[PDB]
Amino acid sequence: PPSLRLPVIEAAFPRQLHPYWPKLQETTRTWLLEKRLMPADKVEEYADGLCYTDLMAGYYLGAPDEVLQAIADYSAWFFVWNDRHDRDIVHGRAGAWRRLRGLLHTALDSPGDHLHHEDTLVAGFADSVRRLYAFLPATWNARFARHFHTVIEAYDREFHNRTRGIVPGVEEYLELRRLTFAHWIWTDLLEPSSGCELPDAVRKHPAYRRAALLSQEFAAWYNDLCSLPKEIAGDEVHNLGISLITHHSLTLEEAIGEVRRRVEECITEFLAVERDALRFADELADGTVRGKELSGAVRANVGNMRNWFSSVYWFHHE
Repeated sequence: PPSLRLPVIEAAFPRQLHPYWPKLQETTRTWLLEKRLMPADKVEEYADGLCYTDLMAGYYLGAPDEVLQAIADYSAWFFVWNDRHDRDIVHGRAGAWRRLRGLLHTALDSPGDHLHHEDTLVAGFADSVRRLYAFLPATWNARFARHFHTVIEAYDREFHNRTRGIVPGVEEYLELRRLTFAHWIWTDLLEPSSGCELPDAVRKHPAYRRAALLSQEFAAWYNDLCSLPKEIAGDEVHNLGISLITHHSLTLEEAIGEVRRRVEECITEFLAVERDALRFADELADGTVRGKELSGAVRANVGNMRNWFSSVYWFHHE
Protein backbone atom coordinates (compact mmCIF):
# COMPACT_ATOMS: atom_id res chain seq x y z
CA PRO A 1 0.00 0.00 0.00
CA PRO A 2 1.81 3.12 -1.32
CA SER A 3 0.73 5.32 1.59
CA LEU A 4 2.13 2.71 4.00
CA ARG A 5 5.43 1.92 2.27
CA LEU A 6 8.55 3.61 3.68
CA PRO A 7 11.61 3.15 1.49
CA VAL A 8 13.89 4.56 4.18
CA ILE A 9 12.91 1.89 6.70
CA GLU A 10 13.29 -0.83 4.09
CA ALA A 11 16.68 0.54 3.04
CA ALA A 12 18.16 1.77 6.30
CA PHE A 13 16.63 -0.23 9.19
CA PRO A 14 17.43 -3.97 8.74
CA ARG A 15 15.17 -6.20 10.81
CA GLN A 16 16.57 -8.00 13.83
CA LEU A 17 14.96 -10.87 15.71
CA HIS A 18 15.67 -12.14 19.22
CA PRO A 19 16.54 -15.88 19.01
CA TYR A 20 14.06 -16.68 21.81
CA TRP A 21 11.14 -15.82 19.48
CA PRO A 22 9.71 -19.34 19.08
CA LYS A 23 9.57 -20.08 22.82
CA LEU A 24 8.28 -16.54 23.41
CA GLN A 25 5.10 -17.17 21.40
CA GLU A 26 4.39 -20.57 23.02
CA THR A 27 4.99 -19.32 26.54
CA THR A 28 2.87 -16.17 26.10
CA ARG A 29 0.02 -18.24 24.68
CA THR A 30 0.26 -20.51 27.72
CA TRP A 31 0.30 -17.53 30.08
CA LEU A 32 -2.74 -15.92 28.50
CA LEU A 33 -4.67 -19.20 28.87
CA GLU A 34 -3.46 -19.85 32.43
CA LYS A 35 -4.52 -16.35 33.54
CA ARG A 36 -7.82 -16.70 31.64
CA LEU A 37 -7.23 -13.26 30.11
CA MET A 38 -9.20 -13.99 26.94
CA PRO A 39 -11.09 -16.97 25.52
CA ALA A 40 -9.16 -19.66 23.62
CA ASP A 41 -10.14 -18.47 20.12
CA LYS A 42 -8.94 -14.95 20.91
CA VAL A 43 -5.72 -16.16 22.54
CA GLU A 44 -4.87 -18.40 19.54
CA GLU A 45 -5.52 -15.51 17.19
CA TYR A 46 -3.30 -13.18 19.24
CA ALA A 47 -0.35 -15.53 19.71
CA ASP A 48 -0.62 -17.78 16.67
CA GLY A 49 -2.62 -15.94 14.02
CA LEU A 50 -1.18 -12.45 14.29
CA CYS A 51 1.90 -13.61 16.24
CA TYR A 52 2.01 -10.38 18.28
CA THR A 53 4.93 -11.57 20.38
CA ASP A 54 7.17 -10.95 17.34
CA LEU A 55 6.72 -7.22 17.97
CA MET A 56 8.69 -7.58 21.22
CA ALA A 57 11.14 -10.12 19.74
CA GLY A 58 12.02 -7.63 17.00
CA TYR A 59 12.55 -4.79 19.51
CA TYR A 60 14.34 -5.78 22.76
CA LEU A 61 17.34 -7.47 21.13
CA GLY A 62 19.80 -8.79 23.68
CA ALA A 63 17.26 -9.12 26.52
CA PRO A 64 17.73 -12.11 28.78
CA ASP A 65 15.04 -14.70 27.95
CA GLU A 66 13.24 -14.12 31.25
CA VAL A 67 13.11 -10.36 30.72
CA LEU A 68 11.83 -10.72 27.17
CA GLN A 69 9.14 -13.15 28.37
CA ALA A 70 8.06 -10.80 31.14
CA ILE A 71 7.82 -7.98 28.56
CA ALA A 72 5.86 -10.05 26.06
CA ASP A 73 3.39 -11.16 28.73
CA TYR A 74 2.97 -7.56 29.94
CA SER A 75 2.51 -6.44 26.35
CA ALA A 76 -0.08 -9.20 25.81
CA TRP A 77 -1.84 -8.02 28.99
CA PHE A 78 -1.77 -4.44 27.57
CA PHE A 79 -3.52 -5.67 24.44
CA VAL A 80 -6.26 -7.26 26.57
CA TRP A 81 -6.63 -4.14 28.69
CA ASN A 82 -7.06 -2.03 25.54
CA ASP A 83 -9.76 -4.37 24.35
CA ARG A 84 -11.53 -4.10 27.71
CA HIS A 85 -11.21 -0.29 27.58
CA ASP A 86 -12.73 -0.19 24.09
CA ARG A 87 -15.57 -2.50 25.16
CA ASP A 88 -16.25 -0.38 28.26
CA ILE A 89 -16.38 2.69 26.04
CA VAL A 90 -18.63 1.20 23.35
CA HIS A 91 -21.09 -0.04 25.95
CA GLY A 92 -20.79 2.92 28.32
CA ARG A 93 -19.70 0.93 31.38
CA ALA A 94 -18.54 4.01 33.29
CA GLY A 95 -18.87 2.16 36.59
CA ALA A 96 -16.87 -0.91 35.59
CA TRP A 97 -14.21 1.28 34.00
CA ARG A 98 -13.79 3.56 37.03
CA ARG A 99 -13.47 0.50 39.27
CA LEU A 100 -10.88 -1.11 37.01
CA ARG A 101 -9.03 2.20 36.78
CA GLY A 102 -8.77 2.39 40.57
CA LEU A 103 -7.88 -1.29 40.97
CA LEU A 104 -5.00 -0.98 38.44
CA HIS A 105 -3.53 1.94 40.41
CA THR A 106 -3.72 -0.12 43.58
CA ALA A 107 -2.30 -3.29 42.08
CA LEU A 108 0.57 -1.39 40.41
CA ASP A 109 1.74 -0.34 43.89
CA SER A 110 1.17 -3.73 45.55
CA PRO A 111 0.97 -6.47 42.88
CA GLY A 112 1.36 -9.14 45.57
CA ASP A 113 -2.01 -8.39 47.11
CA HIS A 114 -3.76 -8.81 43.76
CA LEU A 115 -2.36 -11.99 42.24
CA HIS A 116 -5.63 -13.89 42.71
CA HIS A 117 -8.12 -11.08 42.11
CA GLU A 118 -11.71 -11.93 41.11
CA ASP A 119 -11.19 -9.75 38.01
CA THR A 120 -8.76 -11.85 35.96
CA LEU A 121 -7.61 -8.72 34.10
CA VAL A 122 -6.40 -7.27 37.41
CA ALA A 123 -4.86 -10.54 38.47
CA GLY A 124 -2.98 -10.81 35.16
CA PHE A 125 -1.75 -7.24 35.56
CA ALA A 126 -0.47 -7.93 39.05
CA ASP A 127 1.38 -11.01 37.86
CA SER A 128 3.08 -9.20 34.96
CA VAL A 129 4.02 -6.21 37.10
CA ARG A 130 5.36 -8.40 39.92
CA ARG A 131 7.57 -10.14 37.41
CA LEU A 132 8.84 -6.89 35.85
CA TYR A 133 9.75 -5.67 39.37
CA ALA A 134 12.20 -8.53 39.91
CA PHE A 135 14.89 -7.42 37.47
CA LEU A 136 16.20 -4.01 38.59
CA PRO A 137 16.51 -1.98 41.86
CA ALA A 138 13.45 -0.47 43.54
CA THR A 139 14.33 2.94 42.03
CA TRP A 140 13.60 1.55 38.57
CA ASN A 141 10.40 -0.10 39.87
CA ALA A 142 9.18 3.21 41.29
CA ARG A 143 9.88 4.97 37.98
CA PHE A 144 7.93 2.30 36.06
CA ALA A 145 5.08 2.73 38.55
CA ARG A 146 5.06 6.52 38.30
CA HIS A 147 4.99 6.25 34.52
CA PHE A 148 2.24 3.63 34.54
CA HIS A 149 0.03 5.61 36.93
CA THR A 150 0.20 8.32 34.28
CA VAL A 151 -0.77 5.91 31.53
CA ILE A 152 -3.83 4.73 33.51
CA GLU A 153 -5.00 8.32 33.97
CA ALA A 154 -4.57 9.01 30.26
CA TYR A 155 -6.79 6.01 29.48
CA ASP A 156 -9.36 7.62 31.77
CA ARG A 157 -9.17 10.87 29.78
CA GLU A 158 -9.68 8.92 26.56
CA PHE A 159 -12.61 7.12 28.17
CA HIS A 160 -14.40 10.40 28.88
CA ASN A 161 -13.49 11.89 25.48
CA ARG A 162 -14.75 8.92 23.51
CA THR A 163 -17.89 8.23 25.52
CA ARG A 164 -18.92 11.87 25.19
CA GLY A 165 -17.97 12.01 21.49
CA ILE A 166 -15.21 14.59 21.98
CA VAL A 167 -12.44 14.56 19.37
CA PRO A 168 -9.23 15.93 20.93
CA GLY A 169 -7.42 18.76 19.13
CA VAL A 170 -4.29 17.82 17.21
CA GLU A 171 -1.81 19.06 19.81
CA GLU A 172 -3.97 17.64 22.62
CA TYR A 173 -3.98 14.26 20.87
CA LEU A 174 -0.18 14.14 20.35
CA GLU A 175 0.30 14.75 24.07
CA LEU A 176 -2.35 12.26 25.17
CA ARG A 177 -1.15 9.54 22.73
CA ARG A 178 2.37 9.69 24.18
CA LEU A 179 0.68 8.52 27.35
CA THR A 180 -1.90 5.98 26.09
CA PHE A 181 0.68 4.43 23.75
CA ALA A 182 2.87 4.23 26.85
CA HIS A 183 5.99 5.79 25.27
CA TRP A 184 7.85 6.01 28.54
CA ILE A 185 7.03 2.45 29.61
CA TRP A 186 8.66 0.93 26.50
CA THR A 187 11.52 3.35 27.11
CA ASP A 188 11.86 2.18 30.74
CA LEU A 189 11.83 -1.45 29.59
CA LEU A 190 15.01 -0.84 27.57
CA GLU A 191 16.91 -0.97 30.84
CA PRO A 192 16.05 -4.44 32.19
CA SER A 193 16.59 -5.58 28.61
CA SER A 194 20.22 -4.40 28.72
CA GLY A 195 20.66 -5.33 32.38
CA CYS A 196 21.29 -1.83 33.68
CA GLU A 197 19.26 0.88 35.41
CA LEU A 198 20.63 4.06 33.85
CA PRO A 199 21.31 7.08 36.10
CA ASP A 200 19.00 10.05 35.57
CA ALA A 201 21.82 12.15 34.10
CA VAL A 202 22.41 9.50 31.44
CA ARG A 203 18.84 8.80 30.39
CA LYS A 204 18.00 12.51 30.56
CA HIS A 205 20.90 13.44 28.26
CA PRO A 206 19.19 15.24 25.36
CA ALA A 207 20.54 12.85 22.68
CA TYR A 208 19.36 9.76 24.56
CA ARG A 209 15.99 11.32 25.44
CA ARG A 210 15.26 12.62 21.94
CA ALA A 211 16.28 9.31 20.30
CA ALA A 212 14.03 7.48 22.78
CA LEU A 213 11.07 9.75 22.08
CA LEU A 214 11.39 9.66 18.27
CA SER A 215 11.42 5.84 18.33
CA GLN A 216 8.03 5.90 20.11
CA GLU A 217 6.63 8.70 17.98
CA PHE A 218 7.25 6.62 14.86
CA ALA A 219 5.55 3.55 16.39
CA ALA A 220 2.49 5.52 17.49
CA TRP A 221 2.09 7.66 14.35
CA TYR A 222 2.79 4.80 11.94
CA ASN A 223 0.12 2.77 13.83
CA ASP A 224 -2.32 5.66 13.32
CA LEU A 225 -1.28 5.86 9.64
CA CYS A 226 -2.03 2.17 9.04
CA SER A 227 -5.42 2.27 10.75
CA LEU A 228 -6.88 5.65 9.72
CA PRO A 229 -8.76 4.57 6.52
CA LYS A 230 -10.64 1.73 8.19
CA GLU A 231 -11.34 3.77 11.33
CA ILE A 232 -14.99 3.99 12.26
CA ALA A 233 -16.35 7.53 11.90
CA GLY A 234 -16.01 9.67 13.67
CA ASP A 235 -16.21 11.25 17.12
CA GLU A 236 -15.83 8.14 19.28
CA VAL A 237 -12.34 7.00 18.21
CA HIS A 238 -8.88 8.59 18.75
CA ASN A 239 -6.46 8.77 15.77
CA LEU A 240 -4.16 11.64 14.72
CA GLY A 241 -5.79 11.49 11.29
CA ILE A 242 -9.25 11.95 12.77
CA SER A 243 -8.19 14.92 14.87
CA LEU A 244 -6.84 16.49 11.65
CA ILE A 245 -10.02 15.81 9.70
CA THR A 246 -12.17 17.11 12.56
CA HIS A 247 -10.19 20.18 13.62
CA HIS A 248 -8.38 21.17 10.41
CA SER A 249 -11.12 20.48 7.85
CA LEU A 250 -8.86 18.01 6.01
CA THR A 251 -10.12 15.28 3.69
CA LEU A 252 -9.10 11.70 4.43
CA GLU A 253 -6.45 11.78 1.73
CA GLU A 254 -5.04 15.05 3.02
CA ALA A 255 -4.91 13.71 6.58
CA ILE A 256 -3.13 10.57 5.44
CA GLY A 257 -0.62 12.93 3.80
CA GLU A 258 -0.10 14.92 6.99
CA VAL A 259 0.32 11.81 9.14
CA ARG A 260 2.80 10.32 6.66
CA ARG A 261 4.83 13.58 6.58
CA ARG A 262 5.07 13.50 10.38
CA VAL A 263 6.13 9.85 10.26
CA GLU A 264 8.90 10.65 7.81
CA GLU A 265 10.08 13.62 9.88
CA CYS A 266 10.37 11.20 12.82
CA ILE A 267 12.55 8.82 10.85
CA THR A 268 14.81 11.50 9.44
CA GLU A 269 15.21 13.24 12.80
CA PHE A 270 15.97 9.88 14.44
CA LEU A 271 18.73 9.16 11.90
CA ALA A 272 20.35 12.48 12.86
CA VAL A 273 20.01 12.25 16.62
CA GLU A 274 20.85 8.55 16.83
CA ARG A 275 24.37 9.42 15.76
CA ASP A 276 24.64 11.91 18.67
CA ALA A 277 23.27 9.32 21.09
CA LEU A 278 25.87 6.75 19.96
CA ARG A 279 28.58 9.39 20.32
CA PHE A 280 27.38 9.96 23.89
CA ALA A 281 27.52 6.17 24.45
CA ASP A 282 31.22 6.20 23.42
CA GLU A 283 31.92 9.22 25.64
CA LEU A 284 30.62 7.26 28.66
CA ALA A 285 33.39 4.73 28.10
CA ASP A 286 35.78 6.89 30.11
CA GLY A 287 38.26 4.07 30.67
CA THR A 288 36.74 2.65 33.86
CA VAL A 289 34.83 -0.61 34.31
CA ARG A 290 31.69 1.26 35.28
CA GLY A 291 32.05 3.55 32.25
CA LYS A 292 32.33 0.50 30.02
CA GLU A 293 29.15 -0.95 31.50
CA LEU A 294 27.13 2.29 31.02
CA SER A 295 28.51 2.74 27.52
CA GLY A 296 27.46 -0.76 26.48
CA ALA A 297 24.00 -0.33 28.02
CA VAL A 298 23.32 2.97 26.22
CA ARG A 299 24.59 1.52 22.94
CA ALA A 300 22.32 -1.51 23.36
CA ASN A 301 19.29 0.68 24.23
CA VAL A 302 19.91 3.01 21.28
CA GLY A 303 20.21 -0.06 19.03
CA ASN A 304 16.82 -1.18 20.33
CA MET A 305 15.31 2.27 19.77
CA ARG A 306 16.32 1.71 16.14
CA ASN A 307 15.03 -1.89 16.12
CA TRP A 308 11.54 -0.67 17.19
CA PHE A 309 11.21 1.09 13.83
CA SER A 310 11.71 -2.04 11.77
CA SER A 311 9.85 -4.29 14.23
CA VAL A 312 6.77 -2.10 13.97
CA TYR A 313 7.06 -1.58 10.21
CA TRP A 314 7.48 -5.25 9.18
CA PHE A 315 4.87 -6.43 11.70
CA HIS A 316 2.24 -4.31 9.94
CA HIS A 317 3.35 -5.51 6.50
CA GLU A 318 3.45 -9.21 7.36
